Amino acid sequence: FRNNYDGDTVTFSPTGRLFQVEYALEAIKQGSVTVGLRSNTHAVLVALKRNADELSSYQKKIIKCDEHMGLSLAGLAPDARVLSNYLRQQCNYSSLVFNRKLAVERAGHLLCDKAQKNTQSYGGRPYGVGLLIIGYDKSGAHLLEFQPSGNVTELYGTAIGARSQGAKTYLERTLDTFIKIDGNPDELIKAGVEAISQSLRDESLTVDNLSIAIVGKDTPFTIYDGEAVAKYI
Amino acid sequence: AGYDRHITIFSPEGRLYQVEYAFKATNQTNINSLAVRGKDCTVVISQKKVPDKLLDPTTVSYIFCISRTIGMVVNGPIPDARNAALRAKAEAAEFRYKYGYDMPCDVLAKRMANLSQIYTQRAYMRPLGVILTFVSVDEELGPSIYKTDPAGYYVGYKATATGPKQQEITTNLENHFKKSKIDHINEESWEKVVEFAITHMIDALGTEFSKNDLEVGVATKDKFFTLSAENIEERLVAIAEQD
Amino acid sequence: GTGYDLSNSVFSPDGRNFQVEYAVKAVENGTTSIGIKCNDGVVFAVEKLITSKLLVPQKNVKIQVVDRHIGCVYSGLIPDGRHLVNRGREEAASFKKLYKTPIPIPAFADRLGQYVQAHTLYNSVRPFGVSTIFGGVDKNGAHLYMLEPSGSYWGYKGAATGKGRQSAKAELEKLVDHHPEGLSAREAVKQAAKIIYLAHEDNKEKDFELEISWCSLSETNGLHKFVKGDLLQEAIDFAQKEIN
Amino acid sequence: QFNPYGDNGGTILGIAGEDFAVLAGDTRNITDYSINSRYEPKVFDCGDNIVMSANGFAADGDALVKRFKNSVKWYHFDHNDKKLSINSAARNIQHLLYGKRFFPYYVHTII
Amino acid sequence: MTDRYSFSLTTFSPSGKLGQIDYALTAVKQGVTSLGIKATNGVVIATEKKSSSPLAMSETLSKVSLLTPDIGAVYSGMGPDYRVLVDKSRKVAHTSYKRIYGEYPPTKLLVSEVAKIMQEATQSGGVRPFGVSLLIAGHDEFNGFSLYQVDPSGSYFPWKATAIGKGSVAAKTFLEKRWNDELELEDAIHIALLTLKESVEGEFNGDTIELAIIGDENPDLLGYTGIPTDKGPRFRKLTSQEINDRLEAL
Amino acid sequence: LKKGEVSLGASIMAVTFKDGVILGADSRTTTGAYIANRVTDKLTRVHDKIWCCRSGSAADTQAIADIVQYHLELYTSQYGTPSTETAASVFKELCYENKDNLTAGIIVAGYDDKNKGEVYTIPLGGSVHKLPYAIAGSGSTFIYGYCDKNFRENMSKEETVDFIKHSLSQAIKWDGSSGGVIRMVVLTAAGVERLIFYPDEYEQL
Amino acid sequence: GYDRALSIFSPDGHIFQVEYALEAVKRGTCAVGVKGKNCVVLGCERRSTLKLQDTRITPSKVSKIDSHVVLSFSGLNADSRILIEKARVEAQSHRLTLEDPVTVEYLTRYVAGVQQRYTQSGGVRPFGVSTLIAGFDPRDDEPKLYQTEPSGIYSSWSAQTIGRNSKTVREFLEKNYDRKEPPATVEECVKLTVRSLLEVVQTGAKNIEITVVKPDSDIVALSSEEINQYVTQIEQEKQEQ
Amino acid sequence: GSRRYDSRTTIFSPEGRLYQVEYALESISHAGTAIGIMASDGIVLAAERKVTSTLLEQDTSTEKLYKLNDKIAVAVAGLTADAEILINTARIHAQNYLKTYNEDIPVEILVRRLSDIKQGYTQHGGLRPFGVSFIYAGYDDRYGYQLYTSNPSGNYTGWKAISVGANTSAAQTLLQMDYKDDMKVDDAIELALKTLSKTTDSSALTYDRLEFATIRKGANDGEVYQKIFKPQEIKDILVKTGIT
Amino acid sequence: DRGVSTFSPEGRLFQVEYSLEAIKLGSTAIGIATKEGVVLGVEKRATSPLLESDSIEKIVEIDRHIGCAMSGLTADARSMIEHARTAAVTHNLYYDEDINVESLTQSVCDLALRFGEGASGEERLMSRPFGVALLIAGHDADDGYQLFHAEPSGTFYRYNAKAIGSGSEGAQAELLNEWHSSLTLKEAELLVLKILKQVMEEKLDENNAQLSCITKQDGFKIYDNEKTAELIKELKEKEAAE
Ligand SMILES: [Mg+2]
Ligand SMILES: [Mg+2]
Ligand SMILES: [Mg+2]
Ligand SMILES: [Mg+2]
Ligand SMILES: [Mg+2]
Repeated sequence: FRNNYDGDTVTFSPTGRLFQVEYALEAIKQGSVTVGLRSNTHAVLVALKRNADELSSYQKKIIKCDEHMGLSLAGLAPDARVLSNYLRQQCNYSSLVFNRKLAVERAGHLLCDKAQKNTQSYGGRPYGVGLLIIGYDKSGAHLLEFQPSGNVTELYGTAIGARSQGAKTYLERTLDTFIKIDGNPDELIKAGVEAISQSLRDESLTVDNLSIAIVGKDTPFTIYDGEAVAKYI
Repeated sequence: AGYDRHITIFSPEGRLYQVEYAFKATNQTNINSLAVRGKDCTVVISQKKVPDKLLDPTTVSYIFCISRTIGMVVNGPIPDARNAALRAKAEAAEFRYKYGYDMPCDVLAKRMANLSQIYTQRAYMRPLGVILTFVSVDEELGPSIYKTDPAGYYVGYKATATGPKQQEITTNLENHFKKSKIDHINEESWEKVVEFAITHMIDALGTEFSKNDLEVGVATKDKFFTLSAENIEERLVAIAEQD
Repeated sequence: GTGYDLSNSVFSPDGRNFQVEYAVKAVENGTTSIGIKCNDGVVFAVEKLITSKLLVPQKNVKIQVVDRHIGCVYSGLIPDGRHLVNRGREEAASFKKLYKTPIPIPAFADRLGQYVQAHTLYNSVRPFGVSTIFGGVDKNGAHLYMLEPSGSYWGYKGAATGKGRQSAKAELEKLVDHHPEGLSAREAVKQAAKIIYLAHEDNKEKDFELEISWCSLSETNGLHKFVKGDLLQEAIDFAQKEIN
Repeated sequence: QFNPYGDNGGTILGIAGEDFAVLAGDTRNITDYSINSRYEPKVFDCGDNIVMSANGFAADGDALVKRFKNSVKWYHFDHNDKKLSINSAARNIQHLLYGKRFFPYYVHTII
Repeated sequence: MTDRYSFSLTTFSPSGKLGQIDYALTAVKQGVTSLGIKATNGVVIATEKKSSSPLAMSETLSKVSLLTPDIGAVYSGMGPDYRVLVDKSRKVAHTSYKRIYGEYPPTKLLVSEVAKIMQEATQSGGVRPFGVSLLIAGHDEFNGFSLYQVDPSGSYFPWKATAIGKGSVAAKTFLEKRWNDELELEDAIHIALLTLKESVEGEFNGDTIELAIIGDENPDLLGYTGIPTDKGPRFRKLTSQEINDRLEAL
Repeated sequence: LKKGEVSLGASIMAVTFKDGVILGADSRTTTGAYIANRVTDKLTRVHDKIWCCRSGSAADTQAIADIVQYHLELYTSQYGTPSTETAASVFKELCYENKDNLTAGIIVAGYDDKNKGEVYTIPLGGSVHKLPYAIAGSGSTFIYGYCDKNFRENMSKEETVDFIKHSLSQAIKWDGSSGGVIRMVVLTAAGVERLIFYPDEYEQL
Repeated sequence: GYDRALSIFSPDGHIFQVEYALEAVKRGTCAVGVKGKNCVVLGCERRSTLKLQDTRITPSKVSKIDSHVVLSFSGLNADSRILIEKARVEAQSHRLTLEDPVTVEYLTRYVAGVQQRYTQSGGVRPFGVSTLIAGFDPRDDEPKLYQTEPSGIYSSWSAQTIGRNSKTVREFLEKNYDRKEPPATVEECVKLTVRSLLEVVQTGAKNIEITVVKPDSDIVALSSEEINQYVTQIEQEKQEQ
Repeated sequence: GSRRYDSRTTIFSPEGRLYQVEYALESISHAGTAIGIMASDGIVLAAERKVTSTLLEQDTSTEKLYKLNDKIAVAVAGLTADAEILINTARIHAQNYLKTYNEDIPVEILVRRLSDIKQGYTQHGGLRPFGVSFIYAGYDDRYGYQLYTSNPSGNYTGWKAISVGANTSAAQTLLQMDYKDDMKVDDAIELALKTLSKTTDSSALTYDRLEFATIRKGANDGEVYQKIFKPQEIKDILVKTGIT
Repeated sequence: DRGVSTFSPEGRLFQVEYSLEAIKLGSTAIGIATKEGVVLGVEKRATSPLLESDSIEKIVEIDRHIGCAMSGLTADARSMIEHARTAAVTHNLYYDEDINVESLTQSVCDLALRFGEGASGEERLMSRPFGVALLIAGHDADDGYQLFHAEPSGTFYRYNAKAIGSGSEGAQAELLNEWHSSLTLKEAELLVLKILKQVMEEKLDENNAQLSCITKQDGFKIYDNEKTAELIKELKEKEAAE
């Protein structure tokens, strides 16, 4: 059955499935949770960072791609580095050549196409990381969810990673409320933390644990780590 | 070792199964065609079957105008058929640019057959599952029919048929030529050859045809063209008088 | 023996390319999308599934334009479709660059066809997991086409693909039988919306979003434009009307 | 024959104080005997408390400044938002300039 | 995409056998019979035209091909493979010899060049061997007349007479009895016709047989007069009628 | 223009009229003051009803026309009959993209049923200009005045043949690099007509 | 074009191709090297599967990489040639650019580096060779001896052996070589080496070849007879008891 | 993918042996025996022909003994065609060296280079090895008469007398028996022939089944003469020695 | 067979996980980070007594301010060290400053997943992942003393103390309990020595273990045998108390 149809991404199963891609989607599921949500003025990324032992640092989950866009990752970190680098370059080219800030919708489109190439050719392997992209462009605030299959979706809020489904429900409930947190960055963040705290189980989010990022109207993409997330627990 | 049936390498019996399986694919469309040569023309008839009522009938064809002079009828899946048509059109144009004269039907066939031979020898390339019947009225050879297949074989014919019911058509034509003793239909107008063709296809397949059930290509000196539904009907209406 | 379905370009004993056939299965598991050819244009419509309330309404556009006169919609693996459209765009540009005139629809179709077929020729590539409905207006009329994973394509009067393909084709056959004169783009837009709503029953467990676009010589100037605003709501209403 | 270079005039001046530094430059841009602009900024804030001017052939000047500002952007990316110090900015610019040693940027730059 | 088959498809099996070469030789065994006989003043190569239908025009398919004006080839095996080997042989005759030395190559060397093409199909990446064995007959100033056989492995050997294909064992036997070193070309054509008659199942005549010789220079086939050093091609395909005339003197 | 290569000199023009378009040209080629060929055909067919008048380098224009003829034959096989605008574009692409090594001033004229007759002039740089009529070649300088004074849109065949005939005779009169016979190619719905006028006729007009 | 990963990790963390390369070494003739106070001696056994050889020409088992460094090996003879040639080129390239010949550690690190590259590059298999590289650094007098293996791992040894039965003779050296009084003479260094080989070769004069390398490019291969004189004197410090 | 069809010709077996090389050596053991014997005044190369007949042209033949230089020749055991590929590269290397140094190429240099090519097919590239073993007989000013041998692995060694192909163990035993360091060529000829006669798998050793060559430095000259025996000469030398 | 960059049904790259297993068979290496320096110690583990132990290089200088220890298939690290050194020097050339330790680390980790057979994305030629882990320790002005553990998976973590190699599960457990924000360089050296002493098969002496440290003032220095013997002695005594 399987070892016949899951050895390469270039092989479709009898039911039309791409197993290597589906296995990639699984690495994401074993990654730490990260939430994204936005109002009409700001977009926030909140991420629970994970460690290896109690003697190590907590691996970063948020990456700035340009002053108006960034993302949180879940899954294989080396891959997020590879894809955020591409996004950094694509953002840079737009500015350099057209003196234009790359639109989030376009960033999403670009990410999808980069991921797809890795699912139709032999020898390759799908990317094994998921990303939540938030940004503030000419059409306002945006949150996008990217999955290694190449599917990128624009949302109001979301979460990915292990137990992501909890926060995904909180957001799905709190929608009417957070979509209106305009002009109040701290509140949006608090909604994001509330959301992320619904996918906890192991411990409580501490100062070495949480990572938040916000971007919006008069706020360049900025990463708050440790010291500065104290006021949100 | 057992993968000798997946790529083009010899089986212990010296057979190339992928080539053989390519020959079975040519029959997947359930369309038959035949070609006959006149005194100064060459006609190819091919069945036209449009199942889905949602299709635009004007786009369903397995007959291609390769060059101003060469026409080609394909028996095989449309995507492989079109892959071949495109290459043939490119080969024909390039030949004219490089050599200063129009590429002969027989030379185009040899070229397309040589390309096919390659897919037979190189493991990365799969054979195309199609049979190509090239027709024209050559400036040196006269009316011509050259047919190439997945094994890279090609030869010229007095007339020929291709498709699931190839044998019935072939035996019919064979009988006509043993009876008349010549290598061509002895009619002056391509219209009568077209009629001869349709008649023999009907006699052979035991089936009656309407105008939307046939597809016809004719090759005459300096041009190859396809008949319209209405031109075919005029052929049909002319045949319903001998029978 | 067996194993004829593990590598793309391999011919089975009965002449089939199994990998292409499994690709079709990925297309059948996809959303329904259609195309309706009219008296002077084409209308494309597609069903967009609302995985949740978190999706921003009207933003995840699925229908795509090629050049300025071709519309493309597909069912199956969305990314593969985007890949095919990116190639379509490169090919349309190449054509315009060398010949000045925008690419004729029959020419464009074959361009897509040869590329897709190319992906059934080697074991180092996987076939496209999408069926694409596309077309637009050119020098001599409107044209609608549907392209399968095998690279096979033909012209259509109406076309449907995806999970609800059968209801759609059913409804599509009704339109072609009752209106042989042709259909106005306005009616086709309405009818497309209908057909998608009806087709939507083949996936009645999730709420949906309708997307329509058209290219018409009289309503859009032979250019592709999405159906937005008044026009779109009128078609949605007409749809929720003829359902009961 | 096509001459890839031009001379847009201008004069710039940088003076280092004890706890400050100034970089000034006139604002006129010229071509032979004509004035192209009476106000075309030639001194720029590159971020990180570094000002720069690449005076001479303006196209080359615009290009170098564009490249350096970008170098600063990537320095932050590649080195956890670390501040690019003036001595580092300097060595970096030497590399940008010498990169085109055989088709020079016809500019005299000062940061 | 891309030919990622950069590995050999023919490899040694535990018994020291080169599988694909043995299988190609089997393909050659199921092919129509072809033979060649070398006389004192000529060589004859012959084969049967196994037309796969009566609607086909057998003349448009030449199994006996001219490689150079003094060298001809015939085969047994897969026809398309032979056709491409002929193109390549005619070309190499020019690229590796005429364009360098201003003269056509001697038989053995042209033979050696075809053989190399076949050997490489036996080791290069991603290809299967050629399923044909060829009999190449030719003449050249310093070596006189010669007949060579080239196998799918690329091995070639010179023969006085030989036969390849379907009934090659029986035919090689008929040839061993009839052959002697005092035969004039007409006698070899004769023995060739006899040997072939036994391998041929049905109708045996000038339209179902293909014979060619490498003999005296044929000035009437040169196409021009005036230059005395080039006296004409030694290769000549016998016409349908020339064969019949000889069949009646059986 | 390369040292010593054959030059077309020429007096060529293409004029659109009611029924379609007519191309005209002289027939002289030169290598210095020697007339290498006194009866050349500068009216070249790139498609059934799309022709061009060649001027500049003989080699360059032949090479280019040979390639356009090929591109149009392949276009035709795949997409049907090409427009004159498309033929002009293919010509332009080659002339523009290789401007450093070619000396070709080409006038493309063609007939279509939807568009009637069309004229496109592709001068030395590779730019394309669609005009009612166009003149080129070294002999053209001399008839700028005459042509601008006498051309009228929608003339008849008879009138157009006359206009082209008078213009080129003047061009041939003054330009040493122009001479021979006056060839014309008439392109209309009816077909393609080839005309030729000898010295004895045009010289005294 | 051929780039298939031939050396890859298997479930337990082993790279078979490299491990199998070692097995090829285990089948090659034994090579031993032991160092004195002012010399290094390399001993090798002669493949006795077939005999009727022309000793004059046959590729010697010990090879000069430069005037002052030699390499011996155990494994695939053909593979050794590739390593040896690369080493000799790098030796001349070092003289040309640094104006001083290679140290023995440098040459070793180079050969070992090549060996490793063949363990994680596409389309190639590892070298089925282990080497003993010995000599003296320029203008220095301390003897050097290193050993490299298919994995590309390398290190220095007071004495070491590789090849078939090396486990056995390694045991002989482990309890007969004392770093307090390393063979203080060419003569006693050679004796110890032969002794070790005698514990494996099985009474054979011509069966052992010894190469002695001293400081300042003085490298000599003892003759069949010079060695026999040793085996004899050795069968005495065994028969008198 | 394509990995599926790769036989992996350059891998080690669990015992550290090269599969393809071991299998190529097996093929070689079925080829006619080739023997080389080195004397004080010349070298002898004798070989038994495989796949013969009454009709084969022995006069115009050469399938086992080939001239690489006027001073170097090889005897081949294995696939003739693979051998010709290598032989030609050796012929070119010999001429490259002559051009570069204006001196004939020393025998071992030619031998080493050829072996290195064989070795390459052994460690990289993914192609099957050459199924050939060579016996090289040659002369040069540094070492005089030499005889070497190389096999699919690319290992080469030197000998006073050696054989390759079928029945090597038997032939080597006989050679090691009657061979004496001070042999004369006339004596070597006899031994080579005697040895083949006792190891042949066929009835009797007849001229038509042999190829014979000697490289002698005829004292009444100076240049080394390579003589490839002609059929009648092999018949003649076969009588004098006593095999009839 | 099955590809080299294939994912497992759990979402783990096969070759990387197996790589991690080869690392569990290597000598132990331990690094401890204090506020006066970072100590790196390694178990030499000679395969026989005739081996001259000083030629076992498992602790290497990357730059004056960065050093590293290795564990696993040590030959695999040679190309990694070459890269790290070139990256640091190159950074100095381009920027006239010392490369940050994180940056040096990240640069090394970028090599990690650059393996495969034509893996559509970029050009990564290396038939397999690395089979060695590294402990990179150093000092830079912005983040002071740092110790990093770089794995073949490309991920690297910063650690206050870390053990890798065969005795890692045990050793890491000891480190977890003995490390505190106020250790001294001398205390660190002692711990490394103690813990190495515990997990090693052989009895730890100055010839089968190696210590090193990196300080802001003196940079990366590999402790010569004499300095370590004294420290080992100082250990025998401190342990023999209670
Ligand atoms: Mg193939
Ligand atoms: Mg394939
Ligand atoms: Mg369908
Ligand atoms: Mg700095
Ligand atoms: Mg004049």
